[PDB]
This record gives sequence, structure tokens and C-alpha cells, in this order.
Amino acid sequence: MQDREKAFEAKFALDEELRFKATARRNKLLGLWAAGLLAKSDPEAYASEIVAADFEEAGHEDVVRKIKTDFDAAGVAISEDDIRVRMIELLSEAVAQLQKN
Repeated sequence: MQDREKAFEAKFALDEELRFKATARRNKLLGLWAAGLLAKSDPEAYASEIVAADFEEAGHEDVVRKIKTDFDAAGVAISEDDIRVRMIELLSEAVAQLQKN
């Protein structure tokens, strides 16, 4: 298969260092993805709490735990193990827009 390659190619197209800026903008966009399945109040309203879920109030996985909580509400078959993995590739697209050349 090719999809396996292009996918991991995205994950390593701009090192890990870009991925730290990726999360910050992508947080909004991930909010929308989960908010759409849970059918909350507003898309941007759940997204605003994602760009605040990175605060180390509780410790680690602060953004990720938020995503999982919603995955139970939506009743999808995805564990915390897979969430972090999905986040990497999802972030690789989130930096494509930021990347000039």
C-alpha cells in the first residue's frame, strides 16, 4: 500500500520541532472534528477549550484526555493509545498551511 507511506512521510516532513506549533493551531480544528460527533452547543466554543486543555493543571496528556472523553460520548472504538498516534498525522496536515516552501 501507498497510504501507509505518505501518512508517515507527513509525520516526518518537517521534524518534530514544528509539531509543537502544530498542536496550538490544530487544537481548534480537532475541537470541530469531535464537537461535530458529540453535537455540542457551538463548534468554536468546544475548540476554544481545546487551546486551553494544554494547561498542566492535571499533569500530562492534558490535550489527549479531552479527545478521549469525547470518544466515549460519540461512542467510537478508539483508545488513548491510538489518539496520540492520530494526533501526530493530524498535526502533519495542520503545519502544511503554515509551511511556506
